[PDB]
Amino acid sequence: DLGKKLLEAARAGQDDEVRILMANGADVNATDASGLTPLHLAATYGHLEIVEVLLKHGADVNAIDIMGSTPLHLAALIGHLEIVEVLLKHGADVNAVDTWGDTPLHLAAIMGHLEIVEVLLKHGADVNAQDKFGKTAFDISIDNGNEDLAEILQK
Amino acid sequence: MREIVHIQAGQCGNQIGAKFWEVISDEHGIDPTGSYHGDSDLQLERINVYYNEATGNKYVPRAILVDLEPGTMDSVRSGPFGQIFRPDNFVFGQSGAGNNWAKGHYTEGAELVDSVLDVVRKESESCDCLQGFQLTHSLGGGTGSGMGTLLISKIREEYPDRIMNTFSVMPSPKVSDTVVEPYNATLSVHQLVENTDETYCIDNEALYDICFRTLKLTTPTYGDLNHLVSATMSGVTTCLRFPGQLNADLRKLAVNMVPFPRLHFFMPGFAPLTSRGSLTVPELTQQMFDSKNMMAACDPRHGRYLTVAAIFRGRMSMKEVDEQMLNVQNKNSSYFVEWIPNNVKTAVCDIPPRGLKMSATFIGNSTAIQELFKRISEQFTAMFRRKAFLHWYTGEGMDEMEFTEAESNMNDLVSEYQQYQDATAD
Amino acid sequence: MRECISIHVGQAGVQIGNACWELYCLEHGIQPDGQMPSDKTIGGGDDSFNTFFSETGAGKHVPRAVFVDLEPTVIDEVRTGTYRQLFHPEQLITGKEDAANNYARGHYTIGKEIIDLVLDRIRKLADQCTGLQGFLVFHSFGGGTGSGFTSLLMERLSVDYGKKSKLEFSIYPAPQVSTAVVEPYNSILTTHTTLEHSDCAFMVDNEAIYDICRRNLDIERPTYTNLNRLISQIVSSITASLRFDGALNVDLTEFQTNLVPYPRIHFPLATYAPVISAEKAYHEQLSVAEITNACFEPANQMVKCDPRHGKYMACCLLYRGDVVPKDVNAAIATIKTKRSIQFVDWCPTGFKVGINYQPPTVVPGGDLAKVQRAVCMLSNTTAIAEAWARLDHKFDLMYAKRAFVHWYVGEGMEEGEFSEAREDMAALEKDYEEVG
Ligand SMILES: Nc1nc2c(ncn2[C@@H]2O[C@H](COP(=O)(O)OP(=O)(O)OP(=O)(O)O)[C@@H](O)[C@H]2O)c(=O)[nH]1
Ligand SMILES: Nc1nc2c(ncn2[C@@H]2O[C@H](COP(=O)(O)OP(=O)(O)OP(=O)(O)O)[C@@H](O)[C@H]2O)c(=O)[nH]1
Ligand SMILES: CCc1cc(/N=N\c2ccc(C)c(O)c2)cc(CC)c1OC
Ligand SMILES: [Ca+2]
Ligand SMILES: [Mg+2]
Ligand SMILES: [Mg+2]
Repeated sequence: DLGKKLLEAARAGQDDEVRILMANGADVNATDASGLTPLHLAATYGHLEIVEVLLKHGADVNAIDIMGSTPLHLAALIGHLEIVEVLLKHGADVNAVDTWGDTPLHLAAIMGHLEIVEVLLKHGADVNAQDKFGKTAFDISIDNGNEDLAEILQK
Repeated sequence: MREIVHIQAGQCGNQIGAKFWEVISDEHGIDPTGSYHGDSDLQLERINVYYNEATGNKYVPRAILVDLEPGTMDSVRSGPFGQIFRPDNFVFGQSGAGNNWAKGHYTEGAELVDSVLDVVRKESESCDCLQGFQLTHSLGGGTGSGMGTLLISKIREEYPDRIMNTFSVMPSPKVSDTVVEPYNATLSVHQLVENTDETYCIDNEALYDICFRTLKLTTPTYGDLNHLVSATMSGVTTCLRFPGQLNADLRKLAVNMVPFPRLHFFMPGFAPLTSRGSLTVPELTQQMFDSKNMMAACDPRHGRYLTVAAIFRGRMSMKEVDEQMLNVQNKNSSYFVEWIPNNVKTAVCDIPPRGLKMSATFIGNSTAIQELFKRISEQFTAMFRRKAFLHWYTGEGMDEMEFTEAESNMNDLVSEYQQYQDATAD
Repeated sequence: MRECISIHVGQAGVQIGNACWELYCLEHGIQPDGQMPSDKTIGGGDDSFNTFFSETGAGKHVPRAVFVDLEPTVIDEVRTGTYRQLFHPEQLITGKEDAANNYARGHYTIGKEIIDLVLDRIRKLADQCTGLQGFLVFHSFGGGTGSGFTSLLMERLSVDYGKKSKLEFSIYPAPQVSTAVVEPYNSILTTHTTLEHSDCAFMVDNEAIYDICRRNLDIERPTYTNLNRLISQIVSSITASLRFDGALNVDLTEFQTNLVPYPRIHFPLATYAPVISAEKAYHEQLSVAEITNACFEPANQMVKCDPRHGKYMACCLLYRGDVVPKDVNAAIATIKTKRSIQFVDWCPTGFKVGINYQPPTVVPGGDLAKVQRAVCMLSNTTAIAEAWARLDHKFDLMYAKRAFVHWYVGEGMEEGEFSEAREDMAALEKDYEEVG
């Protein structure tokens, strides 16, 4: 079953092996036990070329794992700016909500990825989106005294 | 209470550790070769606290230098006082920890820890009355964090009746945007709560904000940050190194600063804040308590002071000091827990640091430090909830439950701070 | 003659002891090397000052004194100072590690390492005595050594010298000069454990001495040296009866007889007058009536409290200098016609009077003007309970939250000893309220 192999190749950044497996019919939208797809794993580990190739061959840019995490959630969490932009250009839901009530903006804010915060805002990120405890991205900035982030969020 | 054995682990620990030795050497008249070259006998009365006196009237730091990465070595020796260190006290591995706490604590670090303790034994046996240990390290990396806390554990086991003191540098996205640092820091704080008596929280978030916003340095370097760290380190050790009205030592500081064993994380401050190349007693006093002057990114006015120690350096009216310190306590009496009477102590040293004629150093046990642990906990939780990069740790033998225990212990620490923030005498 | 041994414990005890023995030597005509010309009996004797000084055969007069500290810095200055040749070298005893402001370290762990050496050195002095009367113990309340090691020492002295009297000079803490936040703990801990073993304890409130130095001596920021020289003048006035001839408080037992009606309430209040700045050497010389009246002004008290809110159970007036007895009696008659002076209904309402006709001595380098007549009043008043109450309250604030208690539990002490000591203080305060 080439699904597991494509999931591992995407996580490991083996570009050439990703192309081969999709030539032999590998499921581009295969899921691991937790519901993560090749695109999830490539976006987590910063493999831009694999992100782009997957999106050009039928990957669901807005696929969700069992916790509601989309590839954009993870790229915004880990801080892969170009992957964030590629995912958005291919139709990523900028305001996707996971089981914790978090949007990509929440995660980039928590992790201090300020450039990604700006990109998400330019693409319509909801500054009023609340997590399960009622906090918006701005509340997180105010609560942790991140003046740089709070300035960006008030643009 | 005389000798302090200094340990510096990892890149950050050895970096700020080297600047520490450069600063106190200058303050004490020790030149890069180990010879004394000063003009005051006060520089020498308590020199034995940090220096071993060798044959030739040469003073040698009681300093042990540790890193799993050889690269940091050549950097220290090529430094100004790099040759002052005992060559035998360099204990350096071949493969770094790769910013992996697990490699530092369990695999790479465990292989080298025995070699490090061999050197700690030697130094310790050469002491008349060992006070304890002082470790410099970061919590966001793998060596200073993982192996540093491993070393603390082993040393507490061999020297259980000695004070363990740390200068722990907390990570911040503003300086190193590596997302596993909250993992490494939470796993370490878990270790520091149990195995250290006193920890100075040096927050890279605060250091960046000071340089960027206050000193207007558009792109702070590690040198800029470390300029503030070396100043803080010199201030908080002033009374160990210079003889004053008080025979201050590490245990007397712990006994009077730590009312509850786990709440031993101090918020340091310093005034005036200056850049690497560039004031009245009341100004010194207000700036010392100012949140802008804190080396931890927390507002003291959002919590309550359990205990506070202040150190004034320079030629100045001791009575003016006494009257300013009393003033700051009565006007802002709500920020000092009423159930610890007379919880602010002041010391004045005549010798000021380099480049300044008057300075003040602040050491607070404030409940506001929970803002720092909350910031780390929130980043830890954001990463951990998505299980990002966990095989890097379990691939070295850790259990997933080791992460939940650390997070649970850190959140308990936060709750303990909040409990005493809201407590009343009534 | 009957010998008295002085014991100084911890920094405050040692430094005040230096000041006192400096004063003693001047008062008796003894040089820093022990030589005393006015002594015609060389090699020994039975003079009154032999209570405090042994005598070698080479003319050397040696204090019957022991200095003990758990760290050496302070005592090292005695060993290298003006009086490095005065004391028995073996009676300057130092450890290498102090008690870290922790009563439990001074008493249980650190203190146990040196207690037996201290006792063996004390027995050495006691063995040179023909009739030891007891001990004078100097120490702070707030220090870990002054509190914890003193309590351990007093416990061992009671067992090893059951028949001998023990007097205390204890330095009561003041936030102005305080060193540690846990000093209320240490103060209550040592008081509880020392109460049964001490016969009479003269507390010295550092705040009261601080205020006298500022107001009377015009010293802006008093140092320990300023405080200690003023304290030594008061100690000297209290111990003068033991070192000179006289009819009042001639031995340690009489201190209890005259000042301590019951064993537990043995904390007399000392008041001293006149305290005049040495920069005013041409002051009006105060009369007996004037200096006697000043002993009832709270400003001249050695412990901050209001004797007008209390009752007297004993009153002893100790005069020095040009003091004619009839003028004392007239001055006392006046006092007895003051309704702010209320005695308990079961004690002799009179006053006990001693006069040493030698004018008081002032130390070179001191801040006190020389005066022709001075007085120290020793009274046992229930108002001293106010000082215990201040300490009890600071103790209660911290102990309610168990703040700092782990430092004591970790050094060989049970948590229950806190509540046991506090309850003992509760009983002491009711003892005072019942007499009041
Ligand atoms: N203030 C300050 N922080 C530093 C310095 N060097 C590294 N850091 C911080 O330390 C953290 C990374 O830990 P390091 O000390 O570099 O890593 P290590 O302890 O050597 O262990 P390895 O990652 O395996 O090399 C990050 O938060 C950095 O921002 C420094 O010189 N000054
Ligand atoms: N009057 C007076 N008080 C002193 C002096 N030295 C210290 N004190 C007071 O004593 C208390 C501290 O106790 P210390 O005697 O210094 O401590 P210690 O007995 O040496 O015990 P350690 O904790 O081991 O240092 C504080 O209240 C000080 O203000 C002194 O020379 N004169
Ligand atoms: C070198 C370590 C050190 C030790 C001290 N010892 N005792 C202290 C401390 C705090 C307080 C609240 C107290 O009451 C006593 C005091 C200071 C400065 C006053 C000090 O310098 C940081
Ligand atoms: Ca004789
Ligand atoms: Mg490194
Ligand atoms: Mg001491």
